[PDB]
Amino acid sequence: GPVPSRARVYTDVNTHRPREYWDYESHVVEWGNQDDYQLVRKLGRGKYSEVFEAINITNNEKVVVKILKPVKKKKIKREIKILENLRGGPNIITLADIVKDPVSRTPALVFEHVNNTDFKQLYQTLTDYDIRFYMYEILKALDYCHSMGIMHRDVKPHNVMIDHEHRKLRLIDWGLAEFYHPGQEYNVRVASRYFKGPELLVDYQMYDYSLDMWSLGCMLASMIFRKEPFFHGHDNYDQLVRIAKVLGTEDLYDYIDKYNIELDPRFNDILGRHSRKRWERFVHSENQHLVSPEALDFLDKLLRYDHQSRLTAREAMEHPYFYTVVKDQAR
Ligand SMILES: O=C(O)c1ccc(-c2oc3c(Cl)cc(Cl)cc3c(=O)c2O)cc1
Ligand SMILES: [Cl-]
Ligand SMILES: [Cl-]
Ligand SMILES: [Cl-]
Ligand SMILES: [Cl-]
Ligand SMILES: [Cl-]
Repeated sequence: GPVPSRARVYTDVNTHRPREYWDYESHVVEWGNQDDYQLVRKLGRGKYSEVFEAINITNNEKVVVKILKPVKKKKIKREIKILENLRGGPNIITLADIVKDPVSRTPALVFEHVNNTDFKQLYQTLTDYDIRFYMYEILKALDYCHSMGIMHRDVKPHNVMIDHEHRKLRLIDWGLAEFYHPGQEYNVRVASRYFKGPELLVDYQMYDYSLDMWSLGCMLASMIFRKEPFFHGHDNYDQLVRIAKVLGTEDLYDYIDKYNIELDPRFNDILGRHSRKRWERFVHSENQHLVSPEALDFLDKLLRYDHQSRLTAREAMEHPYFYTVVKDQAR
């Protein structure tokens, strides 16, 4: 059958942790008091679901309340355990409390209050240095959660909040996150279509942290090329076709043969044969001040079919694309 795969880095982090760190089903959720918080107003209305600004009356502090949609108890405890494990990490949203409605028993997460200038307003006015800076901030969050044995599995602009005034960034929406365990098969119905890695589109279940690095590559390509989204597929099959129309089908079939991925029969005729299009083909005039040789080389090392060939978050942070960004943050 499929050839087994292991992550290149952070492979055994959860194995060296105590069991209670990652065994979220055995964790006992200690719910707080809902009456400690009063809702003030809706936040991100139209784009975000059940996100409220609230006041913690026990200390007169502003917080954010996220009322969760009805899902299984297993997924609730998983997200809570992951948020608590990552609390305090760089650029990770901070979980403040866990409350539940008395009568309806609806779960709700309480987060720290930060500013959010959504990408829809910044996608049109991001500088070349601003792209590098915020990419690096996302990489810090990804390296941390990967080093803590966590896959985010839903990296996309909607799940990244940017405080443009304070130059701050938070990775949010950890409802699809999971713990990485060597040899475990994972669900392929994760992330959004435009940011799904090829391992999800070919139903290879033994993926790892490198899935997040593909999604990040999709975000970078949309920013420096001014094409949102960069891989604009209309269904799951078309998503892999649009990727194949850029990376070529030669490396896709080598990827399929490397891990003995039994691709479905009709899907093989869908892909057909496509040559690899060089990254300079997507550059023109308006998106020209954002494309550099180091930007294309960095993007090329993220958008690889082979999940084991993509850069890790740490290797990405040391790419020359961030050379000046690294030295400027150190001051
Ligand atoms: O479930 C989650 O992972 C999650 C976590 C945090 C937030 C969150 O959203 C905000 C929005 Cl949409 C607008 C504004 Cl102006 C501020 C915030 C904010 O401070 C904040 O923490 C939303 C969802
Ligand atoms: Cl949402
Ligand atoms: Cl998005
Ligand atoms: Cl899973
Ligand atoms: Cl496309
Ligand atoms: Cl990594």
